[PDB]
Amino acid sequence: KQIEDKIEEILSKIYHIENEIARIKKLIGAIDGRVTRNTQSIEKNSKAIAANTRTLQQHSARLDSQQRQINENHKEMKQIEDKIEEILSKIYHIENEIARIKKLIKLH
Amino acid sequence: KQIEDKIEEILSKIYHIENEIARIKKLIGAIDGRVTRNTQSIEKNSKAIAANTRTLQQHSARLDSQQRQINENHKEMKQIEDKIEEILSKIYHIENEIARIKKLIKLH
Amino acid sequence: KQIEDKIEEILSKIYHIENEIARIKKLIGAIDGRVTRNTQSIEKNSKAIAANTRTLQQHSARLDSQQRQINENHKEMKQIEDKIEEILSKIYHIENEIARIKKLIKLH
Ligand SMILES: [Cl-]
Ligand SMILES: [Cl-]
Ligand SMILES: [Cl-]
Ligand SMILES: [Cl-]
Repeated sequence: KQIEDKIEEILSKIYHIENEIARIKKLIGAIDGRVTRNTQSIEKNSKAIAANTRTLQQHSARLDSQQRQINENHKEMKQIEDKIEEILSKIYHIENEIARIKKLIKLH
Repeated sequence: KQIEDKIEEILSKIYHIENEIARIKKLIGAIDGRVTRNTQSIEKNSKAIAANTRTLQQHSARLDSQQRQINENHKEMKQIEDKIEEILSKIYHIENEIARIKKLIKLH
Repeated sequence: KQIEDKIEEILSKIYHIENEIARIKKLIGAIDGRVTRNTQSIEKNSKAIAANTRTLQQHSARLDSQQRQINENHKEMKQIEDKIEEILSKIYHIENEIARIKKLIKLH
């Protein structure tokens, strides 16, 4: 009698337990799949970041080259300018020579 | 009798349950370690992305500067060209003066 | 008697089991929250990487344009230089004409 009441109490507990276990298992299966998906996406990200770092490095290399190019062009300009000064000097000298020639002719 | 048969049925259930519980615990321990690893890798990624964003910002700053440099060089050129025009003008004027001088000498 | 001893053994097992189940449930709840947080951070990362890739693409476009600009400026310079040569030639020719004029005047 009293033993049968105890056994009833025990059978119900076990029922409720088995049910918990099933639901726990479902929950765990769900999380497993979520985690794998996350582990997959992280790999994707890392791939995309390594890709980008390389592009950054290439761009850096291109910025350097360009800066050097610009410097050389800035210099070439200065050489050109220095050359123009010399030309202007010659031209003023020539203007003067022409004037002086004109004066000799005018006197004679 | 019948009670002993019930108790047998109960003991087996419990056995099978305890086994489930152990295997569930293993599964959960595994996922925990996977998750920590993922949480670690994500931090790595974020660090690498913040690193890259900064490089991007620095490059942007360098592109601006370079563009400004190029503009100034494009301008300096235009100044140089305008100066050359003036030189060519003077040179044609001089050529003309020389010709006219030659004519005076030829007449006399 | 012996049955009551068995039932005692069974009741304790169930107690210990229920406790395991609770603690398992807590553990699982914890991991769930960790995973969601990770899934959230990964999305953040992906957003930040797509953002950066676009910036990289824009920078590439700007490096191309700048390189083309620099090339044109390097060319314009060469045109300018070729023009200067011609000017210097004219100037030497003029110097010579002036000298020869001077000689005619000196003779007469
Ligand atoms: Cl995760
Ligand atoms: Cl990530
Ligand atoms: Cl330039
Ligand atoms: Cl990135």
